[PDB]
Amino acid sequence: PTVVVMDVSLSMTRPVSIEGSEEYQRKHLAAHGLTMLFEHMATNYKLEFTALVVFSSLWELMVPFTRDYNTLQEALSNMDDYDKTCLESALVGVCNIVQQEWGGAIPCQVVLVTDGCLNRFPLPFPFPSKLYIMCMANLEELQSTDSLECLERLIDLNNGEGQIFTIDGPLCLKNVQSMFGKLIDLAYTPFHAVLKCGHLTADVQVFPRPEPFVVDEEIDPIPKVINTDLEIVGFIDIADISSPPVLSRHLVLPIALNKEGDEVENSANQIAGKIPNFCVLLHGSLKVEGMVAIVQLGPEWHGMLYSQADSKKKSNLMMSLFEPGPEPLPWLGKMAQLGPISDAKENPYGEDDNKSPFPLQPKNKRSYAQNVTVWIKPSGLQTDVQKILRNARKLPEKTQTFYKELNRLRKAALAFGFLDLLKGVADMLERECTLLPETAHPDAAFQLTHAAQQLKLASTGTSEYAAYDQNITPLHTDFSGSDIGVGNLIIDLDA
Amino acid sequence: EFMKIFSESHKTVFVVDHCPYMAESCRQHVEFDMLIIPLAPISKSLWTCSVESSMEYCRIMYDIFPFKKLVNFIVSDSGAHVLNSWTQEDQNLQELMAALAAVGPPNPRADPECCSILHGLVAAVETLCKITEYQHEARTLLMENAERVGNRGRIICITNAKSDSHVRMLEDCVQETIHEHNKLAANSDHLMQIQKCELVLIHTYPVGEDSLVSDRSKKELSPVLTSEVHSVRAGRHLATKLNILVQQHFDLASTTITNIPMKEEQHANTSANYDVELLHHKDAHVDFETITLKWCTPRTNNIELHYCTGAYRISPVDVNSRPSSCLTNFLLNGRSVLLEQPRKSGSKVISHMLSSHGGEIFLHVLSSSRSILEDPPSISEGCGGRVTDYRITDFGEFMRENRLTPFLDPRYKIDGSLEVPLERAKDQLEKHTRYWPMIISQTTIFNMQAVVPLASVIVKESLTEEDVLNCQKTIYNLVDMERKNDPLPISTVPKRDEQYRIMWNELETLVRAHINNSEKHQRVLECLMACRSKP
Ligand SMILES: [Mg+2]
Repeated sequence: PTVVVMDVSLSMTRPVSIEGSEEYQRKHLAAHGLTMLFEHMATNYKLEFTALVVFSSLWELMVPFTRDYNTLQEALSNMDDYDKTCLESALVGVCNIVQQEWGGAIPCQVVLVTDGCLNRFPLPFPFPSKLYIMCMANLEELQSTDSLECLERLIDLNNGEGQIFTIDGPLCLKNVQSMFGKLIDLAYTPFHAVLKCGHLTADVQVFPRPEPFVVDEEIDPIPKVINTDLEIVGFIDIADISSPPVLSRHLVLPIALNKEGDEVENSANQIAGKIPNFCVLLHGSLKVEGMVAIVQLGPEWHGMLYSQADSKKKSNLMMSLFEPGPEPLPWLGKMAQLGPISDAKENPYGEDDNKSPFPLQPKNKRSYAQNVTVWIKPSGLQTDVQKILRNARKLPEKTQTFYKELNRLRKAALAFGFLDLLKGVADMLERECTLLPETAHPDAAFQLTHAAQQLKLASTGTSEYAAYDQNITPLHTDFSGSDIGVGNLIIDLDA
Repeated sequence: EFMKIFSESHKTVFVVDHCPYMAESCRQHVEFDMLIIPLAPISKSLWTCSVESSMEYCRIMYDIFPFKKLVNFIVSDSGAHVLNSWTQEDQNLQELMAALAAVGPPNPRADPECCSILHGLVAAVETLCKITEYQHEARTLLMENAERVGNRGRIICITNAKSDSHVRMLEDCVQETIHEHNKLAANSDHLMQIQKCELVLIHTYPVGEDSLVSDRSKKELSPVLTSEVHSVRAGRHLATKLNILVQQHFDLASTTITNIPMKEEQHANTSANYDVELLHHKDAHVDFETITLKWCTPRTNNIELHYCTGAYRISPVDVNSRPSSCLTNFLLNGRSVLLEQPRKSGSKVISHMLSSHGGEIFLHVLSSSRSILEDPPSISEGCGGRVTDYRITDFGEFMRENRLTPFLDPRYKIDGSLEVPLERAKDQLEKHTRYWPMIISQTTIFNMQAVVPLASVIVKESLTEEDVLNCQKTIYNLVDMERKNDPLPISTVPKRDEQYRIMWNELETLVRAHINNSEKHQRVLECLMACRSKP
């Protein structure tokens, strides 16, 4: 986005030429320069949002962020007589305006039009920003009053992000046009690329123009720009890409070019509309198939093309850029090792297209995907205790989990050096054996005391079952013949 | 010199005291018997408290940072024992639990000659000078064009100190040891000097006593060494301290997911709302001391592809608690859950998503703000948008047939030559698009079921003997169709004589596009040329 900050103070009513070379006041060349900017936007950068703020004693937002460059254009003739109400710095207003719409991660350009006449300070802007100052005063005038050094400080406070534009010469219309022309070339020229899928190609614009990325000012300082040949290398199902983190998102839109590289009117998009275009084919298929197209942005840099996923909005073709590098998404693995199905032994996606090779899993399990023992909270000890008891009662049906739970508590107790716990459990177990009901399978008592005895021998530490590897086994007894509140919690998908 | 990921986080050294005094009781009783005469409430050794707190710190770190954040765990009694190394392989909690079990609890009735925490403090300073694998990799890549890779570490020491005087002697011993050993690391090629070290001295003592050690704020002892001192009771206070410390050492924030509706499957009135607290890198809250995000109940008609500006691994605070284990396994079983940032604004704000990927749970940062790409131009108003007959479903099959799949090695042989998987994918797209008309009215053969057996294999780089037969059989059938004068789909989207001439010309165009692939391709064309009708 762009916020135009337009000075409507009295000084701007001064003539551009006391010699009468031209009749304009400063505000008139300012509006002429902005008209040039809005006209360029309206035809070569249509998707850009622009707001218009005016300021003198006070400031006011006159036009909220819009793509309607007519309303922005019409605002220029009516901006001196617009009621300003707000009483902070207009640059404070710019900050509030920008984040209130786009948040604080979106690059905004702030175009300050003025003659220069001379809590958290607003600069540097809290979002990625350029501050472009269009001086409606010439260099000799700015120098003659130290106003030039103030303006130059603003760029310094915005960490040199932005530029002062000045005229060293007569403040006339040709020179102001030349000046806004330089701003246009610097900050509003579309980014043109070629979208390729093998031999299928389309000339496209990538909007907004992606910002040049720097990885690590020490380890890799060269700014990265995406290749202009956007080569599709393969397709991946939306469910496998699984909402990856990306640097930024862009519309990818076809453009009608001429022999001279000329984007070509009330009749030109008519004949362009009847020429089949690979963007439309790709976009439509991507939506219908629910897929993304993986695209190479440069050596070891990839991204994806896809269609709008909310079905209630307009859709068109979009591109997100991944973080540069050889493995941005763990679950896909290294991009360069993604290959064609034809080269695989079996079809990874299944004979009935019901499987997927994705996601890859990490080499080692995280702790929530794997049993871990944590006894800092007394709740966490009790639950491991009640777990061992719940199964101790259900013997011999559950000797497996009984002895799995039991050996877990044994191993953790030896790791932590919590040997008192071993005697304590062993005592609970032998109480259970005592308290057993006379309907119990006879094997329950043999296992409970054998467990309670082996657990106390591990308290001894005296290299018995005290060894970490030495698990407690059930007795091989030859019997030949015939959760309430402490169970798992589940997710209540009602209400 | 610089630190990138080679800050102090890279190398953390634990030094826990294993001297006989550590066997004393923290005196914080534990109730291991919930519901006759309950058993005697037991208590942990100061040693056990220290090993618990340090292992939980290591769990949280290992979840949030499974790579490039390393730990050496050292126990000190009469000597130092380093239970693992810097290698990422040796960064395994389970192997540590085994090592700790093998050193065992301190012997109260032992008199190990010349035992003190100082043995391990030296060992800490020594291993900080051994190169990690990532350090060794960066030196070998940065060449002598740098080899200014930073080497900074942290030493966390849990002990029972005697007095404030005693603690200061330890600082000075570390201070001199870093100074003397750095000289060795200098004239050593296999060792790196310590450019900065942070020392955390944690004095822990049983509940009920008044510590003889007082907290001392961070102090710069050395150009290399900074040092701080905490007094904290053993048990839950020591545990809380290392939880605060893990968040500070690794730039973590806390998020509690609120209002998770849960219940017990074997109950009725069990329906209830629960809260779970997660740790992750602080960057997850940049767009926005715990941040609350409200659970949003999943609608099965949800968006499949979300715009995500970042994804951060999590570790649950209470990993074995019942409500966290519920949230965790829900995610692990494939479900995703959207999170709302509470605002009395009214406009509900979905700021985050929780999703597991191959068993690893990420917190995805979503977009709450208006999109600069909103209201895009209409496809119909742009280039080619007045074209009605795009081969969309045919091209979707193209996509399904060119889905990517991960291969294990960086390369694999094809014709005795090693190829890059993604290169071979890109090459296949080239072959599949040498002849691929985008719209129905521009093709005859791709509207014909009879041509599929040929068109679907002729683009391969070699043909099986079965592939060849099906190619000839397709051609033979087209001769039969022409003889029966079957109508062909060249229609609006003339003379049948012309229909077939056109159809054959297009089939020849397709085949000729591939005769350089293989000699069998060449023979398919000879068959076509011989069986088709020529003007
Ligand atoms: Mg003024």
